[PDB]
Amino acid sequence: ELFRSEEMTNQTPPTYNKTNKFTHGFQNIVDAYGIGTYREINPAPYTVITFPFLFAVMFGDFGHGILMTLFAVWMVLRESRILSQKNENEMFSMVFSGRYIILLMGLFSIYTGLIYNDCFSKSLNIFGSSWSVRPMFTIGNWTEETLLGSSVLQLNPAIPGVFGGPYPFGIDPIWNIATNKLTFLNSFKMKMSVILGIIHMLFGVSLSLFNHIYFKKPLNIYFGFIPEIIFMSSLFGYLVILIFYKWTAYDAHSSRNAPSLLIHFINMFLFSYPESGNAMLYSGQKGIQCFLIVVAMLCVPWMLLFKPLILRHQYLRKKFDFGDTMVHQAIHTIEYCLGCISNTASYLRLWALSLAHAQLSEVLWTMVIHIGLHVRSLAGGLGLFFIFAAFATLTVAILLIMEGLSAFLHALRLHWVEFQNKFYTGTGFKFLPFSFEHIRE
Amino acid sequence: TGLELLYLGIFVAFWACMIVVGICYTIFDLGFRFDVAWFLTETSPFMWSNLGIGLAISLSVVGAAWGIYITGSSIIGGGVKAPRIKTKNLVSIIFCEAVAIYGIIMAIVISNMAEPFSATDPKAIGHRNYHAGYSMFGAGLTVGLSNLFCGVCVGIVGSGAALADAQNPSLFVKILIVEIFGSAIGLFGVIVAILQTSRVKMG
Amino acid sequence: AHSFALPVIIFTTFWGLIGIAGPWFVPKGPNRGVIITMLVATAVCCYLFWLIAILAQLNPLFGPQLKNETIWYVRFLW
Amino acid sequence: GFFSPGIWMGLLTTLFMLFIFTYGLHMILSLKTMDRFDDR
Amino acid sequence: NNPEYSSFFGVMGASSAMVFSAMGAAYGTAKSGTGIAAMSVMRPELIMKSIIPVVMAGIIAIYGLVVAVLIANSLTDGITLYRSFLQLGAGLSVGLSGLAAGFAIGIVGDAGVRGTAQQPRLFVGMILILIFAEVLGLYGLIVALILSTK
Amino acid sequence: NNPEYSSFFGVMGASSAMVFSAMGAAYGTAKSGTGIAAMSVMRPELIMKSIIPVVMAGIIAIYGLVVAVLIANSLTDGITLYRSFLQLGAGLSVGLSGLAAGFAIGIVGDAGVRGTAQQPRLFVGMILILIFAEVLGLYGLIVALILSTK
Amino acid sequence: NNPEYSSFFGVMGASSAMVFSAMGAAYGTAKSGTGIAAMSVMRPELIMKSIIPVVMAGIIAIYGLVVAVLIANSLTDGITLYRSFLQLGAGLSVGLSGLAAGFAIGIVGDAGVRGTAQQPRLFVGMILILIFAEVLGLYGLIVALILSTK
Amino acid sequence: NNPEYSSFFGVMGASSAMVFSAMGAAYGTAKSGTGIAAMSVMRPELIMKSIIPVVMAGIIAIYGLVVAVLIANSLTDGITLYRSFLQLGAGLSVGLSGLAAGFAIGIVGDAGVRGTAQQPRLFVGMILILIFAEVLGLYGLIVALILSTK
Amino acid sequence: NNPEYSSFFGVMGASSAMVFSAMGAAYGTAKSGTGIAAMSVMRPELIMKSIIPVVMAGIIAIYGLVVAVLIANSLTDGITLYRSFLQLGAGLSVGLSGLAAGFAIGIVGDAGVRGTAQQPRLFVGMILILIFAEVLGLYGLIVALILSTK
Amino acid sequence: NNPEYSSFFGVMGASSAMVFSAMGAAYGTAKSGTGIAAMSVMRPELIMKSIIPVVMAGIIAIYGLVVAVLIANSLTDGITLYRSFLQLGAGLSVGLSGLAAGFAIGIVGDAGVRGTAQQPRLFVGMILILIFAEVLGLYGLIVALILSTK
Amino acid sequence: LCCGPKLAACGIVLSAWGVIMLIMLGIFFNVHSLIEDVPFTEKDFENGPQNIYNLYEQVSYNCFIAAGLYLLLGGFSFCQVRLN
Amino acid sequence: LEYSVVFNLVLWIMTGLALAVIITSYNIWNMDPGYDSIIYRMT
Repeated sequence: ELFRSEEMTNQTPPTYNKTNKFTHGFQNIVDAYGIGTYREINPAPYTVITFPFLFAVMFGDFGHGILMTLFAVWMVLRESRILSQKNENEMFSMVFSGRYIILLMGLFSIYTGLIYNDCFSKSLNIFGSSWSVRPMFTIGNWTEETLLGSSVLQLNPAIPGVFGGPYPFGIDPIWNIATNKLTFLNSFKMKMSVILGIIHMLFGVSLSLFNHIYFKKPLNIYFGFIPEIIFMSSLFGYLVILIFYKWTAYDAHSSRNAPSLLIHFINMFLFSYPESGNAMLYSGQKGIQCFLIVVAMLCVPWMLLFKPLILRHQYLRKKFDFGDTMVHQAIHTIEYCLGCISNTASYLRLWALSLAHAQLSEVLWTMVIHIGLHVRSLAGGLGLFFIFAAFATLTVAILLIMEGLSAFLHALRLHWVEFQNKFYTGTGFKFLPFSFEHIRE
Repeated sequence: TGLELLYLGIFVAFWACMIVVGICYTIFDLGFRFDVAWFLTETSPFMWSNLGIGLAISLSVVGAAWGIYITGSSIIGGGVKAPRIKTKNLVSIIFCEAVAIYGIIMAIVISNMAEPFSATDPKAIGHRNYHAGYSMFGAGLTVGLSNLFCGVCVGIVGSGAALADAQNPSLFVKILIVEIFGSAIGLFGVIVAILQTSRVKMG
Repeated sequence: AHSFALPVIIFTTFWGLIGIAGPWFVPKGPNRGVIITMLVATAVCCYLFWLIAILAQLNPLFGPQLKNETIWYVRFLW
Repeated sequence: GFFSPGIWMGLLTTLFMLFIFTYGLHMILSLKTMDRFDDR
Repeated sequence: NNPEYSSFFGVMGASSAMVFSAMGAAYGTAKSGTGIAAMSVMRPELIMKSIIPVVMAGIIAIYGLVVAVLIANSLTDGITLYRSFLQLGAGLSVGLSGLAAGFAIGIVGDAGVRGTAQQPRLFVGMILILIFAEVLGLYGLIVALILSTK
Repeated sequence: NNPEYSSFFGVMGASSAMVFSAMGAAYGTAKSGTGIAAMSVMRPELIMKSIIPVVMAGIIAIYGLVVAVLIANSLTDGITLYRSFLQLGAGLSVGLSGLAAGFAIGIVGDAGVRGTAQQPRLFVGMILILIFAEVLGLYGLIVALILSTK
Repeated sequence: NNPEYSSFFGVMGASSAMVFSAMGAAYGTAKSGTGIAAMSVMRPELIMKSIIPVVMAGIIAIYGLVVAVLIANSLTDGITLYRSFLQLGAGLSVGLSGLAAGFAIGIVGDAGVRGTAQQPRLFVGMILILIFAEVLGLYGLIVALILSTK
Repeated sequence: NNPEYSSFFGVMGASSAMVFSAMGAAYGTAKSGTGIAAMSVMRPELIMKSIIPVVMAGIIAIYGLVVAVLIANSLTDGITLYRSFLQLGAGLSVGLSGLAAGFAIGIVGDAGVRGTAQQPRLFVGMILILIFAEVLGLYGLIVALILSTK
Repeated sequence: NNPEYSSFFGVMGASSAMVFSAMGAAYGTAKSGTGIAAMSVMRPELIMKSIIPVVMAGIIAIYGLVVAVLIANSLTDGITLYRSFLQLGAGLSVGLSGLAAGFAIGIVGDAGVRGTAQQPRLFVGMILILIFAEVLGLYGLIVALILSTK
Repeated sequence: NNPEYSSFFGVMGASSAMVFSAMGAAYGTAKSGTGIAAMSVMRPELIMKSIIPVVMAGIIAIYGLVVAVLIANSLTDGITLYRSFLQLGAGLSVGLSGLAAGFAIGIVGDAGVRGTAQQPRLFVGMILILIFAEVLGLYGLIVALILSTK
Repeated sequence: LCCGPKLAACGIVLSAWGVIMLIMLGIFFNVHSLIEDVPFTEKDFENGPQNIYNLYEQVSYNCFIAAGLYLLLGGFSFCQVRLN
Repeated sequence: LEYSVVFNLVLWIMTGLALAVIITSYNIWNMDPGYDSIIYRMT
């Protein structure tokens, strides 16, 4: 059961979407892109959660997530005073109208920040950090290493026989103070963004099946949905499976010359299958790699030209610009196939913005508040006062406002372009009933 | 034309001096004092690699960025009387980002091959490292410039698309075919850059 | 020391039940469809987000590179 | 010799970024304001 | 054992990342301010909305600040050159990328401000086009960040 | 043995071939697309006939790809330099020749569309001229293919 | 043991920071003053507010003075060169960034000041935009201060 | 017995010959096609005669192909250098001379084609002048053929 | 132990300090004088007030004169090079900074005087703006003095 | 024991001083004569007073002659180089400074003389401004005299 | 002083932020006497775990001093907005 | 000895400074007086 527009009273009706005090804002950001086709699947019920989630990934900051909610709460607490007043300031009105959107966005931002364990670059210690056993580090032929340590860092080895075990929840806090967090955690977020982006696209495509059923267009799935989803699954879902496989299949025991999923993915597409010199993820992978790419090609004829071909077949038997229809379908096929590749890149914004934010938080902390601390008691305390006040100011000016606004826009971009374009198609008319709008006049 | 005159004067003097110096080295029968092999070997492959990487990413976004505002201005202007334009003609910008994406992917894949040498005296050191260095430089340059010019093309074409659609909604779809060629041109550069670095090793 | 199996069981059950059984335990008001959508959409997105974070850190190839002062401190902290 | 490895490599990177600076400055200098405003 | 001059390339990276980004953001700001001043006379109610291109340009300036500081905090004396070229590439990569971004911001914003005042339905499109340029600038930042660990 | 740096020139060839051919195709394509859009507003019935110039441009792009791929696959570390110079020449030959051809493609297609816009009988003539530009692109490709095999 | 002529880079830094910052402030000052002279003849009551671009231009100049002095007081004869590279980077970072800001100040000042006379509600909008240009200048100062003591 | 890199000059010859000739033919073709498209609208019946300047341009392109191939066949590794200079001279001689000829072909065709439409008696004069341009192109071919076999 | 040629840099400093500041003051003087002539025809009563930018221009030239002399009185054959670089930087700092101020002086003087001709209330605002240009000139002098005495 | 060709720099000084001074005076003379020729048509009675800009302009050429000869008087073969640098700096200082003054004289003379006929009260202001340009030229002479004798 | 009730309210919010965050910082170090490990250590850090406990106590002291200043600031701003 | 250093320094230092003068002279040479007010009548 999906939400669809209401019937209006054999002409194309306007699109009527019932909204309430909370969901109205979400419908508007959908309508800002366009008015949906009559009886189209309304994306808004999914936006209510999907968009805050994409923001929370882009804005995965536990500390700012709280501040963000508090801002929204302030507006809600004055809800009765703001509504029953004059509001000539349109920017205030807009954020007020979106106050329930902002609150939710903060709610998920806290969730994601908590798992990332970053609250103004602060980790969340649950007493579960057991990544390594330092006492055993020194036993492993490291005697008085802290003397040389004065000029070195020294990276903690994997599988020394004494380390291991995951952090109970989220990323082990120890990475928050590491010099190589920029490879361990950056890689994870890279893979996460790809996985989430692909899933989101597949969801949007799955919704197209329901739309194809509602309008009784069997052909739109026989040569559309089916070969399109086959293309995407065989290439993009396979990649996702490999990512999880790598995490679960190989340990540090093979870290040297460990298989690289990027290279295998490229070699997959190119049918490059070296006999030796590069370790494979699993035996027979080359056969699977070749199989999937060939099948992806085999589905293309359906999506590329068979739709106008069968329409010509059925048309002439029942009796349509065949050439023009070929042009339309060929362009559509290119957009879908090429767009999936491009769209995957689009969802790298989740990584790019999450990283960019993390860089702002780490640098803003380190180069502002950290320097305000000093071994001298009174000077340190008083310095923290003035430095913190400026620090909090910068956190608001840079992250809570500007970056929160950027992540808002970028997550909204993903909704409009990559998600909606899989099922939310066509246009409708504005629903404008008679109403007693002139209440104040 | 004050700036064009400056650019020309510098251009002419730059090459005119090179001609005089080059011919003089020949005339005075210098022992190949200007040794190209020397320049290529002393110049660290690290610069060539990192330069090509920066070019691959930097040139590609410049192209996209160029085309975006070319088509942005046309859309915004025309859209005053035809607001429908934003519904469909935004795809021209998608093509522009897509050209940047082509280069962006290669820029990362190429940079993923960058490694230290622990090398000193080039004599019999890094034979393969010089090949890989120059190849990475070329591949980066190849894709960078190719995407640069593609982005300009797509912008010019998208501008016509917006101006056409404002007056006749039936023209949009047919025109899309031209931008697709523009994108294909950039992909061709990607194919070559892939081949150029298909068999390289660093370190 | 921790195993991965237990974290997965605890949080997988939590979000699974919410996304599967949750819809059965929902107010019957006009927003029921929205609340059910919330319960299911939230559980799926939240579970997957977390699952990657905890799964991705299994079988690590390397540990953190720490500054000297921290390395010493941990000896007597963890 | 006239040039060292160091000097030459430095000049090569200097010119590349100088061209970037020139490009940016070029378009910045070729920037005009309005002669008059449309209306009150 | 460190090739001399090795630190020279690195320092230039931090500088370029900031300077080129400021040039881009400044260009976009200058272009927007011109269009804003002309538009706002007839429709002052749009003055607040018209700032967006400028805020976006400001983001470009931050993009550059992040790399310039990241590199600066990564400079040492005994630089092994390999690291230095990575820093120089990072600086140049984000610099030119931000510069181009800022130009797109400025040019589009100027037209967008006038177009929106004449046709408010163009407001969303204005933001969208600027949004794509900001995304392109982000790429410039990310690649500069990636090089820091290579 | 095989001296260092010898591959440098062959790399420049493979790169030059692709870039200059891309330049040619991009110019011819952008110019043709401009003229086509301008005509189609006045009369859409000629649009299909006016497409060929755009493909003609793409041909220059392929020309360049064919040689750039041929060289790029031929590139190795142990290059005897002679082969690199042949690659350099082949790369430049096809790229720069395709550039000239693509320019002609652009100018002739753009003018051709305006000509046909007023008088459709010009179609055949305009295509024949573009055939000469395709021949110019071929000649470049021919020489480049010959050089790569020496 | 220290490389010779190592002071050259640091000295160029101190001078570069001051000169480029003066160039930026000078442009913004000259452009704003032109708008002020053209504006205030009609609206003399605004003569004491239209100076702001010019004041903010002076900030760019100070930003440069602070670093240029900071660098000069940091120079000696036996410089290890490394430090000199940092000094030049800091000098250029603030100078060229201030220059970019100076352009923003100038263009925005002119457009804003004249626009303000046409529409006094623009006054605050002008300041906000000019505030963004000042923030862009600040970023250069921040990096220069980070490098100059690194 | 021979010096290194001696083959460099030869490959530059073969490439230069083809590239300049394509540039010459391309210019003449582009200008001729523009004039043809503009003229034929008023006088469509002349479309089958006004093509000639374009053929003249193709001759410049062949001129280049002939020498470029003739040089290419004479390219070896053990080149005596002397021969390479002759090959480079031959390549440049025909290419640059054909470039000059193609320019004239373009300008003369452009003016002549339109002049012919307004004056049918000009047809003979136009062809004669184009014959002179072909003669100018041949002179370059003659010298290049002499040098390549010297 | 003294590097030969070392004194070359210090001498160029003394010259640059005067030459660049002279160019600035000359520009400001000529630019203001032109506006003054225009004013006086309209109304001569202000002729003794519009001279101020020109007098101020002279102050900037003095700035340069002072440093150039201070450097010249600090030149020696047995120069330690370190001091030579400081003198070069000091000369450039004041010269180029005064140059920027000189152009600023001329532009604002011309605009201010021409405006004042129509609006006498502009005089006070003009003075303040010219004061900012004088402040910009001083900053260069200050740094140059700090460096020359370092 | 002196370096070879040490006089080279001092000789360039003597020449440069005269050449740049003539350039300055010539520019001012050409512009002043142009304004005089245009002015005196309307008010021939001012043809005599209007010459002053040209007479003042000659003072620049004199300055150059004085220094150029002062340097020549001190040219020998056994020059310690240091003395040669001083001579070159002094020559450039007065020459290029005189060039700056020449611009000022010419521009002010043109506008001033023409303005004077339109406004006889401008005469005194014109003279005063020209006096400032002469002072700017003298500053060059002063530095050259101090520097060339150091 | 009035200063404007809009700015007094902002000061109250910043003051609350300051007191809450600074006290929290001192506590975290006092309990884990830690991942952050940012107490402003010396470079010549010796093998003395007690030095980490001692510096962490110093951080708590300094943080509470900063909070005390925010308590004074919040108090003053409180009266301003109430009286305005 | 160290020729490459003095050479590099002097060449690029004098070249940049010389150009700064050349451009400044250009900008001064072509100062626009406005060609108005009284110029139209003298012309």
